Amino acid sequence: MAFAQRIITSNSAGDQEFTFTFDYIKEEHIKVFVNFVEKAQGTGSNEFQVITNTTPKKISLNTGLSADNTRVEIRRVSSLSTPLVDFADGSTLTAADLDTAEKQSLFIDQELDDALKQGISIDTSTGVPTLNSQRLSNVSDPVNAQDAVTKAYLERSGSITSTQILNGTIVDADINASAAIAKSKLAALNIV
Amino acid sequence: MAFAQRIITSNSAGDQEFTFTFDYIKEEHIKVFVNFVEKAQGTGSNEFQVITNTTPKKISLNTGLSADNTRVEIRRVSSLSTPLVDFADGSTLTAADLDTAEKQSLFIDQELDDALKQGISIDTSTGVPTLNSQRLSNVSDPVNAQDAVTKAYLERSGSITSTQILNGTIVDADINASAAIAKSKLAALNIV
Amino acid sequence: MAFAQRIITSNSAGDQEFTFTFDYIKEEHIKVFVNFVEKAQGTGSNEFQVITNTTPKKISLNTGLSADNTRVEIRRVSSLSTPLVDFADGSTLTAADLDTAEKQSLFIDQELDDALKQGISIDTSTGVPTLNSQRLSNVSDPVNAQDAVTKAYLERSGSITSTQILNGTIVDADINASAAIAKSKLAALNIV
Amino acid sequence: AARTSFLDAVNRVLQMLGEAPVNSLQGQFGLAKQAEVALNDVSRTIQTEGWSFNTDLEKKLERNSSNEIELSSNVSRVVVDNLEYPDIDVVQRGDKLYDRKNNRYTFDEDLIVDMTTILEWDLLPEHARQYITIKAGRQLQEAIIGSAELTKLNLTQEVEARSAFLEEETTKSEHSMLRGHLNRTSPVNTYIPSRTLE
Amino acid sequence: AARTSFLDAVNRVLQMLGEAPVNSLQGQFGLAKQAEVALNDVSRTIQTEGWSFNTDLEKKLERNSSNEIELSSNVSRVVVDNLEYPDIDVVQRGDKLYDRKNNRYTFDEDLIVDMTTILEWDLLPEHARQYITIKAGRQLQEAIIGSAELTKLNLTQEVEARSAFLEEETTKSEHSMLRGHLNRTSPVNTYIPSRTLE
Repeated sequence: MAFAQRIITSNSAGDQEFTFTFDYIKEEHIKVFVNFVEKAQGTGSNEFQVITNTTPKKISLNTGLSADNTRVEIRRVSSLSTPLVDFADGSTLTAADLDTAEKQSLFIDQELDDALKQGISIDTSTGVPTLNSQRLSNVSDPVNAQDAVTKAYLERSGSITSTQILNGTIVDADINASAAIAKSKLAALNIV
Repeated sequence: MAFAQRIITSNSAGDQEFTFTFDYIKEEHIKVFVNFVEKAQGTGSNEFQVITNTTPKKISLNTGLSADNTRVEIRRVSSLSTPLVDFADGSTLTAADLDTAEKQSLFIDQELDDALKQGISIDTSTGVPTLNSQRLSNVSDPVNAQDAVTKAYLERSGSITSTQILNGTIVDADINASAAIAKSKLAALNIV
Repeated sequence: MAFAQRIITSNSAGDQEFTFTFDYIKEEHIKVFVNFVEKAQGTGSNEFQVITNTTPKKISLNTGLSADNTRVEIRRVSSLSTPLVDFADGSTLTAADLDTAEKQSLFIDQELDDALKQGISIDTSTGVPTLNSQRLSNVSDPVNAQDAVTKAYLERSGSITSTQILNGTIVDADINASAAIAKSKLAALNIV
Repeated sequence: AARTSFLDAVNRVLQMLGEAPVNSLQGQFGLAKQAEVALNDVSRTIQTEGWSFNTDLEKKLERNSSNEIELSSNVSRVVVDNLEYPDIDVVQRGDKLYDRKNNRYTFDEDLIVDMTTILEWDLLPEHARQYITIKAGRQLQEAIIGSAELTKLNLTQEVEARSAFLEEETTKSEHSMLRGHLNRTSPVNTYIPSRTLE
Repeated sequence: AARTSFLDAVNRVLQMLGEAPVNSLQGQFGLAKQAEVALNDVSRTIQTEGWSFNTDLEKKLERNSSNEIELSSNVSRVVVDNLEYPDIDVVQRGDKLYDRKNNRYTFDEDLIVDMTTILEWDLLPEHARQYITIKAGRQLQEAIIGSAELTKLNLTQEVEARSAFLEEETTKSEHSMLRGHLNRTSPVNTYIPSRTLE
């Protein structure tokens, strides 16, 4: 399963609290997203706070949900910019510092694995990549002979060419009645 | 090169010995997959065994393959959920523990990097991570406009609409001769 | 901003200086790429050196570029195949070694995250994977059309299926003037 | 405060033996191998008896191309109900079932059995972990040192641990006499003569 | 964690004796061979009694040309049904049967007997493996060193192991008193007096 994240599709407007199960080192390592908007941490004016007293722990929002079916994501990120423990000479080493370093490293690796799996992984069914029923988006207009095709590039005016046509399926149902077709470009039925 | 994963297509049925070159920590950290089937470690009815008395070290199945060209994969995955060291107070700190912790961290990072490379990897000359001669699949039928097309969608009944056709190619090469084409739905003609 | 990479499109030909901001441990960990061609580090027969005397640090080449708008890439990479610091028994512990080990681990994690981001990300506007408007190539032909359609397969003569063309837009734009359309393929209009 | 880990169990076993705690398990330069083998052996000995947390009900078994049933590597015991199969008597032998009555290694149809598996350390519950740790420490000390006072203290601790583990198991899995054989789907209400008289 | 193997059993016996573990079993240079011999001897001693997993019922025996019954090298005991054969009773002697009533070594037709076989270490089930291991360890320790308190401790462990083994056997085989001698096919439903009263 996902190691340090949980994605919830809300079910009722006005709710405030959502539960989460994974572990963490410091409270400021928890991030909350509301409808693709990152949510700041704090209290009062800040919109959410963490309740670490009840099992399982849950996060409480200071303002109720405006509309139901609004996605809320709880994901843990450790400090990727600075080490959590600094060693200085003359200090008596204790197991707490070493354990903190080990937990930081392991949690960072777990989160990286989670992100890699959540992205485009490899479908083990045939050993091929999969999107897991997603939509590929923001792909530039193909140029090279081996790119993928886009709906925009396929549907832009004049996209289909003469070589892009194979005969046999000029359906009469979709043939326009009001179309103006010159007789020179037309065929000649052989009426016996 | 592939740091900690070797995938081999079995040449002939009945073969049982395969070789590997990556380093490891424990004999239980090596996993073998055979076309999605998972094989348990051990000896006896256990369907694969490890051999270390010969360089390079090699694994051995306990039953020959039924058919040739069956994919066999050897991958090393160190512990991801449980640390290999947990410092306890009152012990005698030795360099072996620190070296083992360093090795575990390095091996985890190597395995994650190799998994990312095994996935879709950046196409340097272009920029999008190329599938590298693989059939991306397991994408559901299109739901929105920009969603890509699948086989069961592009070959599905009812996909014929009134937009994408063009002119300049349609000939007798594929039009059914025995088909009764409506004269009125067909085009015009002047017989001079 | 990527932690440990920077891509520069040369403003003009003949320049030899390029700046960078990220920190590092050893200068041997700095790789310089130009036009997807790797250049060695050193002096004389080499192509580039590293100047750390000023701030911010910059790298200098031994020869100017041939043409303007040339791709120049500078990215850090730490030692993956060997731990930077090994612990020996029978000596005095120093905080410098522990700090160096922590720095190496953090830098490797940063670099891996940067690689994943420069590869495949998830857009924070819709939550679907995005490519940041790049170009995809080296994709094998879709044996099943579950795969994204390759434009070579689209534009290949006769590769278009009869259902790929959707009748309804018949005009005189693309019928060739001298196209000898098979006469027995269209009827006549009901001329009164 | 998470559950007990393998390293904590090894440290506890060493401490009960009377030595200094060890830092880790990997590449150790001490008694880690002895502690590990003791813990594994005691875990296997406890598991091979069959409890409520390592038993599957009405599991289907499938034969191979030669009408032969092959068990997995970690299957400890296999039970077949007598009443459902009045003509077939099976007993486990190595890793294959044996048709005792007909003196054959072959069968005519698939079976519905209930088997007991041996679980890894990570998947055990807390009370099982505690009992396993204490028993392993007692056995290791008794086999290695052989003193008197340490043996007495370990005996007392082991007795207390066994009492606690058995009590936890029974209150968790609510064994009953009225229900009879558990393979029957519960028809019992267990109505309470202690409540409804007012 | 698979079932106990030969190398693990040998290491366990050596550890119970109190001597360092061995690396392998082939081409070793220690007491591992003596431990193997003790294991084999205790295995034979236990198996020669006749339990649920090593007894074949209704088995048919075939004679050779000289009208004699020959037994394999690993056959421990045979029993014939007195009711089924009134005028002939047999007792095992070496590898041949003796018709002690008629004082002849020759029979007239084939027999339908119950046979008990001594099995190799591979085919033995888990509880039998554990009991064999503990018993062999105790016997070898007594033979090598010769203490008394160590014998007391090993006797305690052996008693516990025997209790566990017997409980496992009686839970597996499901013996009964109503059914009588098992050579008759089960007509008993063992209908439960407890539950079906509501």
